[PDB]
Amino acid sequence: MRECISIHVGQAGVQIGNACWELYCLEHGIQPDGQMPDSFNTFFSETGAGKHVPRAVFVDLEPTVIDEVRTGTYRQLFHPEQLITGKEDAANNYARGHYTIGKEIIDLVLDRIRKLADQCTGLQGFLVFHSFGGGTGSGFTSLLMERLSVDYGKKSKLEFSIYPAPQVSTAVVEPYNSILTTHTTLEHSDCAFMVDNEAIYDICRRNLDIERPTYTNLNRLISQIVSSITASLRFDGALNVDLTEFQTNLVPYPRIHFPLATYAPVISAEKAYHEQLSVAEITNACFEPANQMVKCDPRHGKYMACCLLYRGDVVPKDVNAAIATIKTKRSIQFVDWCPTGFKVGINYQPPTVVPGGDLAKVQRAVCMLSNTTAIAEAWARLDHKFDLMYAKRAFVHWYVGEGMEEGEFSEAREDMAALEKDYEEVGVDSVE
Amino acid sequence: MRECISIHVGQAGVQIGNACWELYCLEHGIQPDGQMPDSFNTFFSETGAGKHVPRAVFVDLEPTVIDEVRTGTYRQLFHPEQLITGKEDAANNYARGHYTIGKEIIDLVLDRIRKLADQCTGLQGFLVFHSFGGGTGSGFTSLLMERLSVDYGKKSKLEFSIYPAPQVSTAVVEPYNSILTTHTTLEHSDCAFMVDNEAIYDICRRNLDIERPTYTNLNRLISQIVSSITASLRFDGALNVDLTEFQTNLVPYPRIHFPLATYAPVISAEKAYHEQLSVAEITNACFEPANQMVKCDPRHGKYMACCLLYRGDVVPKDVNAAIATIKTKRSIQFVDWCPTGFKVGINYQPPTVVPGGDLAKVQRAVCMLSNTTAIAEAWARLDHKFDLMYAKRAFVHWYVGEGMEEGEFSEAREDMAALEKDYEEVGVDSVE
Amino acid sequence: MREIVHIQAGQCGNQIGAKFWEVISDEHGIDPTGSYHGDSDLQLERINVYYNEAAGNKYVPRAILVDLEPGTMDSVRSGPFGQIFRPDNFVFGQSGAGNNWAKGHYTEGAELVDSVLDVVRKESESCDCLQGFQLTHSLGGGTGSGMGTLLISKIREEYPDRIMNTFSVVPSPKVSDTVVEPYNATLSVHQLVENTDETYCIDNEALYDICFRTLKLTTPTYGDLNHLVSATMSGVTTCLRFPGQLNADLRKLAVNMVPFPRLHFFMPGFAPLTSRGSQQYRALTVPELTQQMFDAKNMMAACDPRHGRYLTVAAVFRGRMSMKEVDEQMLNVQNKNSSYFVEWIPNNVKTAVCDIPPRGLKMSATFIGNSTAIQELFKRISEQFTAMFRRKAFLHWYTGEGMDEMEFTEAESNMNDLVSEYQQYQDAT
Amino acid sequence: MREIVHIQAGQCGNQIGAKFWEVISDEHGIDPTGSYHGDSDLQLERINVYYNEAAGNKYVPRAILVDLEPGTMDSVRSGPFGQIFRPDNFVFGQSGAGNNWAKGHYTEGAELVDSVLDVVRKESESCDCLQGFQLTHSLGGGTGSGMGTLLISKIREEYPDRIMNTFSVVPSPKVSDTVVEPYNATLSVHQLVENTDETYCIDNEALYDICFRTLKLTTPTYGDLNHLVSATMSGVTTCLRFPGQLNADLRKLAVNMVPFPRLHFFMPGFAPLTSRGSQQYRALTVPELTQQMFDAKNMMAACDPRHGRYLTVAAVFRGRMSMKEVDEQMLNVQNKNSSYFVEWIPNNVKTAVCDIPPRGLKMSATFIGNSTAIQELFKRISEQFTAMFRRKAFLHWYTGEGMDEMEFTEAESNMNDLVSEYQQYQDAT
Ligand SMILES: Nc1nc2c(ncn2[C@@H]2O[C@H](COP(=O)(O)OP(=O)(O)OP(=O)(O)O)[C@@H](O)[C@H]2O)c(=O)[nH]1
Ligand SMILES: Nc1nc2c(ncn2[C@@H]2O[C@H](COP(=O)(O)OP(=O)(O)OP(=O)(O)O)[C@@H](O)[C@H]2O)c(=O)[nH]1
Ligand SMILES: Nc1nc2c(ncn2[C@@H]2O[C@H](COP(=O)(O)OP(=O)(O)OP(O)(O)=S)[C@@H](O)[C@H]2O)c(=O)[nH]1
Ligand SMILES: Nc1nc2c(ncn2[C@@H]2O[C@H](COP(=O)(O)OP(=O)(O)OP(O)(O)=S)[C@@H](O)[C@H]2O)c(=O)[nH]1
Ligand SMILES: [Mg+2]
Ligand SMILES: [Mg+2]
Repeated sequence: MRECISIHVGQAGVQIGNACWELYCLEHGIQPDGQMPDSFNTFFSETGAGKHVPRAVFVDLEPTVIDEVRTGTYRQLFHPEQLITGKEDAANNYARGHYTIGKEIIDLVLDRIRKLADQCTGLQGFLVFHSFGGGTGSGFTSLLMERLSVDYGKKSKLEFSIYPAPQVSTAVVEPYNSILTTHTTLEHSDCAFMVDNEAIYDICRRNLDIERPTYTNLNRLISQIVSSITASLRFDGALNVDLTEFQTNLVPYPRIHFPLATYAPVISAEKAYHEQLSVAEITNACFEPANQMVKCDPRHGKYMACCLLYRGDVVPKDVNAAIATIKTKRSIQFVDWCPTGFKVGINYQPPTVVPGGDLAKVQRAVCMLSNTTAIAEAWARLDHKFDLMYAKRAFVHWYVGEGMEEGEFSEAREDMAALEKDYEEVGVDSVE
Repeated sequence: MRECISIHVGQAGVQIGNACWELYCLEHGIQPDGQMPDSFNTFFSETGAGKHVPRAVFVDLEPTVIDEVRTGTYRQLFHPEQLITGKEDAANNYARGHYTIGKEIIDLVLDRIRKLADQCTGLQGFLVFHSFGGGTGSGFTSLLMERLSVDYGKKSKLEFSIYPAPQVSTAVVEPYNSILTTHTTLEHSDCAFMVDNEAIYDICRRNLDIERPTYTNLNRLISQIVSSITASLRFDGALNVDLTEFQTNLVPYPRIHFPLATYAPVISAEKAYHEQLSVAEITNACFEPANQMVKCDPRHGKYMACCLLYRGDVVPKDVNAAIATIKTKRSIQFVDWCPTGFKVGINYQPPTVVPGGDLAKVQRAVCMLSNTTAIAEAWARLDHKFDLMYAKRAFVHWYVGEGMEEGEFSEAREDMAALEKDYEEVGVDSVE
Repeated sequence: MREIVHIQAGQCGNQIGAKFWEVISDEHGIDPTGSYHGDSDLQLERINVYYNEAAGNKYVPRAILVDLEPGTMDSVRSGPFGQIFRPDNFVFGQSGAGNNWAKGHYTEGAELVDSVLDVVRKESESCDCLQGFQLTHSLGGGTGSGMGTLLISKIREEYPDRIMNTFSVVPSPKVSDTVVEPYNATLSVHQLVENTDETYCIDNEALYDICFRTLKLTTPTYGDLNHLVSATMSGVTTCLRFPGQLNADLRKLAVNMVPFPRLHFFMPGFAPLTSRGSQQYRALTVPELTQQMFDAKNMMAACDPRHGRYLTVAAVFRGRMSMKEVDEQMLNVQNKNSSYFVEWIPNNVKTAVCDIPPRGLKMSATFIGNSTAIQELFKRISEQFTAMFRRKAFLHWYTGEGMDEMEFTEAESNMNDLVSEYQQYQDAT
Repeated sequence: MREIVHIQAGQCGNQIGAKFWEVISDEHGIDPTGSYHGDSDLQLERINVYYNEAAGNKYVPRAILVDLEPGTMDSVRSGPFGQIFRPDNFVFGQSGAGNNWAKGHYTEGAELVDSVLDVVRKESESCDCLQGFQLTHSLGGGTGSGMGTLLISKIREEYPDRIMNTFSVVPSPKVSDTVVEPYNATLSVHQLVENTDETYCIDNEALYDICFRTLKLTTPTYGDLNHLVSATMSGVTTCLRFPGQLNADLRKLAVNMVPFPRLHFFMPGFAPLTSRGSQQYRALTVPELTQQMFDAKNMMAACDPRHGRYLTVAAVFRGRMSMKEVDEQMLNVQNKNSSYFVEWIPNNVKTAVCDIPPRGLKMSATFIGNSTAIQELFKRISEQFTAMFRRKAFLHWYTGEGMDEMEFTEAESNMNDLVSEYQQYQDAT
């Protein structure tokens, strides 16, 4: 009944999607051909005779990444019309994504979404997977959001976005893409879950004992977090928190819609036996800065809201106890205008693990979504990066050549300045 | 109707309690599960149907000693809520017992006592079992007594307190503990029955022919004396004495409330049947220094008051005769202000013997509670011990660290000096 | 003869409700299919208060199940006892309320309320002599809080002369279960003060304490908590459902427990709650029950009665026992703890006694206390509300649904006034 | 119930520690995997004192292994019982200390200390009621000495109310192991005097003597030597870990044995000590054990108790034995050897008995003597320090790491003051 439509944009979005749909299949006992020898139904539609199809769209502006899906292990899982490719990519250029190349497929993408949505009886909303840095992930995504807002409007929209790192850069133009897409998508997105590749790599090396983590591993990890978010919809639970609830809980002001995601426990096979894993113990692990999936320091920020989603062999009293002790903890400060900081979800189903996966199978897990003033730092960094290049007009000609106007750059920048100030203002404590 | 509540504090108190409740059960035919296939009622309450529960509280600041009771033979005999334990012991430190650690459970202990007391229709008062030397037995007990005095007051309080031996000892700081607890408890207790391990060991070796007596044996011996004290309440007798009466008889001045206990005959089956144990014979045995349970010499002091509690096959005339001859006896000198020095109790029930016990089964026994100026010696010794260590401030930092103040030491010492002088004054005969 | 209409709203409301139903059917000897397999004619005599008799010797709860979400409903349906309910009495939406009072009261809830109301009216019209309505829900979510208040408003308007009572799970001191719970509770309270006859304040924190400390459950489950609540609920209707010596019902209790209309917030209690090891050592007789009932540790509201005064107290005893003894016990507590009872209501302890004990037991006791200490809870909520509202935190979630700041403000004001009222009577001589 | 945290610093610390752990495992019926395969319920009753219970019937030492170099750690990991430890509880550096206190305390150690501390804190928080910490280390090296002292300082700062005890491997008078060991010891002692609650002094010279002369071992190995230490350690905690008649613990011992804060340096001792042949020709009884305990050849510190006075002596007996007899023996030794006991502390002997004997034995005894004779060692150290420092030999190795002469000087002064204090109490009447 409570359908969820997933949209995977560009390489990051598609590859993450691969990992997510792989996991979903394992969790619901769906084979790679769509068959199984009732809960699945929020993510899989049902056709004809014992075949089940993901409620998803995969889009990329070049064919290579999606071609892998078509030719791969899960070729029979997706219907061909839900795998959409253009001919030429956005070449790390927001303008090409948003205008020049994106405007050629946007109608198509939306048409297919409409068809998907027409077979839903109780649409909860959308999960949009992309990156900040790519021309498609940045430019196309903003365009897509705009259209979605027009055709649906009041349906919860969620973005799992690979926020660029401080040190671990990939392209040179990442800051431009990040800034523009944030500016253009801001008024159209309800909640966005930031993730940082550096942090996940670190986690993999320290907590999973993995010498050389691959993008695959990162994707797998992300899939777990996503699964925890939607488990309350896909399974039965003692206390349930849904997609709408998150936005209500975690967003105190419309602009401040960027909670950070944390998962626990992420351990190896050897480290499963020598460690007990109570609810308090994993919650504490989550709430400690070293296990965070964005390269930021909460000790230097303030918490505005926490949502804790527990899963498996979990007891509500125990969670309450755990939270109580965390409340006392001096190193965790919450904003002074918020006496109530926790939304808590508890679900019966343990996290299911992919055969041959890097994570050990545990009786209890937890996914925290927490909104923090520490994000301000990242924004400041990004703005600084933008300023350095823009002062010289470095790369600007490309954007203008693809139909962007220079004034829009300055506009994006000023909007981000305003955003930065908004965070700062929120930070300070109540007078009188 | 005439209920008596027993409180067992610390290792000594608890272990002795084990021996006492074992004995009571055998005496009343109560099995280790609380069942029996009306006299019991002063010591046991009755619950549901065919179950009898001790009117008792066991307290220690560490779990180990009480855990033995919980896991032991009489696990089902005691109600779980009457077994009270903390986490950390008082570490032979009065301060920890009275303040730092004791303040954590005192309220709880008292609350349970109140519940016990509310189920009594004719509460006589209390039996308190503890030691002078331990941090719990000294510090906790003093605290507890203070509270009792406030919340009940005129209801009687009786103490079986384990005095440290002259030559033998257990702790280094025993003198400190002994002195402080005596000081703090003095004005709050009505009567305190001293018993000394060295003396009992000697008795065991000489009279019972035991090469190597265990604490168990000592405890058993103590349990006999306690039974004799309570037999007047638990059975019918010719001439009866109840707990209030003792204090009136034994204590001539408020501060001089330290009698001593002596039990006889203590013999083995090897040496029981080459005797016939007449009243005169056992009385004489009792009144000789070799059978005493305090390492003190009455020959060097004076008697102030005796209470003799006879039990079993006894004839009042015979008792009178026995006492008369003891009155004449040169080795028994009584204070000048006391023309009549014996309260006599006579009970029909013989002392029944514990299966596997060291004592032989006899037709009669006697328990003397006798009050003597000879105890002054012990006090003098203890004072001397205190002064030796205090002159150097040895160990003092421990006590101060737990919130005790130096001035309180000197206060305790001076109070004891006064006590010593009081005994001396009492000793001398009246002018004209 | 004396029909009650039962309503369950939201996840909490429905989970507690199911347990309650299970308890009640067990009491009356009804199995999961609705058939009577009991032993005494006493179990059927007053069946009609909670069950309608259908064709072929089956019994069906006079129960309405309501939620904006379909999952919990489905779970209930799939549970043991799920099949006892009338399928047409499940009224569920598709959207949910997203923990938003506005959505529950004005938007999603608004679009569903008429459908509920239609069923409710039908149920009322079936019944010969409607006693009234009991609503089970939380104040902290969106449906229980917003939708629940709406339901209360409408039902009250329709049936102003029938009794409207609620079993409300109130947000707790230590943990925050949600972020916007203060808003949801505050709004709810404003309606409840105007439109209910009596409100039973159940707090999960207190329940946890009871389970861990008194029941000696190291690892309580929500089910266990729900069970306690259900037992308490059962306690309140026992005198209406069975023969007794001194017989109470819902109206009489209200009359005794409510000296002024606005002050109708009860702290409920249940005795005897005991551990498995600890059961055989204590004798469960009236004195024990009495001792259990009148203390802070056994109250299901997060407030110490010793921080205020008891305005009125109703004790409802079940089992074969001496009335005289009961009365003596009641007298004793009043006399000895004189300072904890407000002195301008003489003999402020009311008694009811029903001969039928709960299952497995020889006797039990259920407690309803109206204490001025509950004001502390309200104050906490007010403070929390203010802290957030002064910075307009989360406000656009509610204003987006058509709500204005004025409504919030008024709600706050009303809450404050109630607290002041409570204080005044606490202090009065 | 009274959890102890175990810490191992440097090569010696880790080698001793491993052996100790092995000994404990055997005692509590724990195999190399961490599973319980014992028989008596007493083995698991107080298992939580040294072990954390992991998921699926495993038990893991509450142990931290710390070293500035990885070789010893590696060996431990590959050793018998290496797999029982939590992998995350091995915290090792890459550099090494080069037998330099400076490097351990200020440089390399400084770089590693936070990682240790983090683990330690976690371990502490695991425990319901932390009794305290035991540190196993040498004074003569760089890591155990410098890093260990630093760790102690931090732990004390964090948890000043929990007791810190140390099993300290001290430099022998006859044969110096390493060239700068006087400096390393002296510095270490400066920290230890202010930051530890009790310090067990062990010298390998004593151990060797015991092994050759008493145990009749022609060719002792370091493992064998370490076994003695392990036995002492286990003996010290036996009253905390098992039921007994008179139950000592770490606090009680400290109270009995430390009359003045700084004077907490013990000479540990153990009995019985018997060869394979020589055991059968003499019966193990209490008096014999006592006799074995009270002489110079059986002390684990190379100092003659006949050259000083005992301030305090604690004896802890394990096995079924008669209290009376024990007491008599204790009295007897005091009486007959009056001149070796300080006159201003009457009853200077503390007695404890635990009913659970060590494995293979019917009875045993562990001895803790606080003797003014330990001053000899300190004097020797001072002398050796002086001999080097007056010529500033090796000084640039320490000053090169940021240390200054002033620090050294103050350390020396402190040590001398302690010696003086010891002398004063030795000579007091
Ligand atoms: N977490 C994660 N990040 C990825 C993955 N692949 C790429 N990225 C990140 O995505 C950003 C690059 O954007 P892409 O998604 O490759 O670019 P695109 O969306 O295909 O856009 P164009 O190629 O410019 O059309 C960088 O920050 C990469 O680190 C992946 O599998 N997992
Ligand atoms: N007669 C007898 N004396 C005992 C027994 N157990 C301990 N003692 C004596 O009691 C004194 C020691 O005090 P304990 O009761 O062990 O100490 P505690 O009350 O547990 O206090 P802490 O352990 O310091 O908290 C010594 O004089 C022991 O000889 C026993 O079973 N019988
Ligand atoms: N006793 C009990 N309390 C619950 C349960 N579930 C939630 N609560 C309590 O109820 C409050 C939120 O309840 P919830 O069940 O989410 O209300 P809801 O109205 O169903 O939520 P919604 O449908 O509007 S989103 C919290 O204070 C929480 O502690 C339950 O199963 N039992
Ligand atoms: N009892 C015992 N003593 C040892 C052992 N190994 C070394 N020692 C003693 O410890 C001292 C030196 O130990 P060492 O291991 O060098 O300390 P360290 O801190 O690890 O040395 P470093 O890393 O700074 S160079 C010497 O006095 C030596 O006699 C052992 O296995 N058992
Ligand atoms: Mg690409
Ligand atoms: Mg003790």
